[PDB]
Amino acid sequence: RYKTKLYLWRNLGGLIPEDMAISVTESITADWKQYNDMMSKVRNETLDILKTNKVATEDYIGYIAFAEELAHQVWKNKNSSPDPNTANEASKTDLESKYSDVYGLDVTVLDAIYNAVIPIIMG
Ligand SMILES: CCCCCCCCO[C@@H]1O[C@H](CO)[C@@H](O)[C@H](O)[C@H]1O
Repeated sequence: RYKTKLYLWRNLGGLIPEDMAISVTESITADWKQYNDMMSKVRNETLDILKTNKVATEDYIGYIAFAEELAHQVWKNKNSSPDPNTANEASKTDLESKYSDVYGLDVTVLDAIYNAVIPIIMG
């Protein structure tokens, strides 16, 4: 008899501790800041490479787009891959083919970008 109401204790809803909730939002904050810092590094280092190589301004979108697609594939390798290092070199090959074949981009300039983007995403 007294047992009937005791079941209601099991699944009863209640308040969420503020400190635990703040922990959730602080990790999200950390997420977009780390994202932005990584993005600014990749962008700024690519820009330096392009300046150094006296790349035409019409080709900036091509090289920037390359650096970004490479950085994204490298992030995926770091996470999903049991051997990120092997998949990175394969991503390099894949994207360098794509961007020189389709967009006429210079592979020695793409190699420079690669060497900048890798430590940014891996470290
Ligand atoms: C391990 C998680 C179990 C903790 C459940 C109790 C948390 C709810 O507890 C309540 O949280 C409110 C918001 O912080 C405060 O206003 C109350 O003083 C606090 O007792």
